[PDB]
Amino acid sequence: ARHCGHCPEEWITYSNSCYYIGKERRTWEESLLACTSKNSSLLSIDNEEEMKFLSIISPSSWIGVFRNSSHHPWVTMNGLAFKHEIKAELNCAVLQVNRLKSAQCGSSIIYHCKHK
Amino acid sequence: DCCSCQEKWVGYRCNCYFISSEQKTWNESRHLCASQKSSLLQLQNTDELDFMSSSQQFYWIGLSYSEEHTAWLWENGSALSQYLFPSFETFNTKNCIAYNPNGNALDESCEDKNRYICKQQLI
Repeated sequence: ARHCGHCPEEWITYSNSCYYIGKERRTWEESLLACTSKNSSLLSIDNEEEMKFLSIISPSSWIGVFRNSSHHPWVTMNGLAFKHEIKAELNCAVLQVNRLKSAQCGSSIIYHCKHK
Repeated sequence: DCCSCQEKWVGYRCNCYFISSEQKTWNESRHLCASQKSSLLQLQNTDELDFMSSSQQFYWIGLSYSEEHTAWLWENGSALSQYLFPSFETFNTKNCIAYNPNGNALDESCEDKNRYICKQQLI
């Protein structure tokens, strides 16, 4: 029962970042706090190519991107403007099969975590 | 070391995995993995691809029939456990095995094109 030291015991390495494919559905804020508790951050998306890879491994996940309301711009948890386009009362982002979807923040949805 | 795994292979339980997007024949898959200095997936148990358990894709794995041993074997020569795939009784011995990280194996014409998974051990 051995593992790559850089990541924890049940996580995966991919491109200089660890991943937890979560398998428990949670609210957006519940996912965020869930990941931070595990000493990392809710799924962030860097490239379009990461996205395609992540779409092989799991169909749906919250990503760390949000709005206060219908129109202020989409914001990351690093405090930046989210430069990838994302598709009523939907103020939190979710990655669902190689697309960025708007979703109601109170929906229970699968969440992944990712390391810098 | 355990933290090998090219760039863009996935590392898990001190193994490295390559999950294809490209679809190839069972033999072509076998050689591509061999060209990457790895083997077509040998499954030691289903939890091995837990990280990918949501997939609804079938992937060629490294299991083929041996007329000599009257049994299905991995590419390294080690035997299949009976409990791993319970339908194995009914696998057609001229076919190759495709596998869904779900837990479901299907025997299929080896000349069918499928995605494939390569795996490197590390010890």
